[PDB]
Amino acid sequence: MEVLKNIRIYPLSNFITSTKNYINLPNELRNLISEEQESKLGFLHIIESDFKPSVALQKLVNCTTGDEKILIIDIVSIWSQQKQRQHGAIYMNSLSCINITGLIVFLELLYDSPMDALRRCQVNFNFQLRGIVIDNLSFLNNLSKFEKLFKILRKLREFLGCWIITKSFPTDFYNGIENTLVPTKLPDSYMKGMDLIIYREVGRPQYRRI
Amino acid sequence: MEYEDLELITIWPSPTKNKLCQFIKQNLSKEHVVTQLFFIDATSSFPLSQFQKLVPPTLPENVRIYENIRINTCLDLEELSAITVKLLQILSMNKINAQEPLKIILYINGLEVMFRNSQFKSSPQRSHELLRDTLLKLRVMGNDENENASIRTLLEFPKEQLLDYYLKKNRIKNGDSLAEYIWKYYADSLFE
Repeated sequence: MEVLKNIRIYPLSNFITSTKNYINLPNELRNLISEEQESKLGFLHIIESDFKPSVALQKLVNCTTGDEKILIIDIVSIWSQQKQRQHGAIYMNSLSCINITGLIVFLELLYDSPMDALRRCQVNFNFQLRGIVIDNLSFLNNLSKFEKLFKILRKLREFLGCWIITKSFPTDFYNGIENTLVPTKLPDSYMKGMDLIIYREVGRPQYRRI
Repeated sequence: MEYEDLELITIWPSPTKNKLCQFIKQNLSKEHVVTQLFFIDATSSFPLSQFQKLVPPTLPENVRIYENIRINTCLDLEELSAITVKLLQILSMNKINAQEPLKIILYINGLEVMFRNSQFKSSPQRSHELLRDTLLKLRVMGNDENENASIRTLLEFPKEQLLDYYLKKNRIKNGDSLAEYIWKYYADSLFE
């Protein structure tokens, strides 16, 4: 029978085993996604006005144990400052990676030959790459390049299993000095790629979902 | 402020001429390092008379200091970009020719003027992009782990251009001033 040949019986292991890493939301960002969803988080975007990373973002990154590492592409030259460096992180802070063209070239090399790419970050490869962080997307640039960026990050997740966290500034930034350029200005393709988009607005800091 | 305590980009609102002179004096007299000041300004407004009174060129301990101060008048963002190229050349060459420590203080006054001029000669988009590229470049330059040569950037602004800062202490405006925009999106700190 066709019925017999197509019967599929799965071991329970399949449902709790995974080749991918998932983002652990700090309690500052819980109660936004359901349980299952927060168990399947692979791409997270945060919009926040601060130049330096908010507390939530900092907690999203130091999720490091044992041999695990996070690659931080530090376009803003904040995370990799001498006094800010952490043991759980590898840093890309380079004049070859502060525009979207160089960024895309770097990530393409990371996918093709992670060794060659990570040598650019001064890295011993006795570590699992747990996630990649890019701060700050608002300094990049348009849609074709961002589609390309999203596609490469997605391939990186497929191949290496890392989660992806990115940050951008709110619309205020895009207004420009004295409004001469006139809740973030990223292409909807990129944004549609996200699993969870967080928006931090502030007297006090609230984190809403979009 | 001492060089080793400087952030990658620091805003200094309305420094008095005497305090600027004192800053230069104490930083460029430091021993066992070669400290240089590149003073980039839109007006040629280095307080030379005051500097000569507070740091007389006839005293021997000051000759070194005058040797290591560089003056440039810079009218727009394109020229600032070119100066940044020259500084990167100096730094890169120093690191290469080293493989004694060089410490560069880049001090820029009148950046809002340079921006305004630039965005009369081209689009607001172009000038924002040039400003962005220059400042992000300066941050990466200042952030280099290399010990043999380093740079730190100070931006002078009149305090009236930074009301958002003073308000946070604790008017209707038509967008951020350049100083406020940099304070929010490009500078590590602001020093009174």
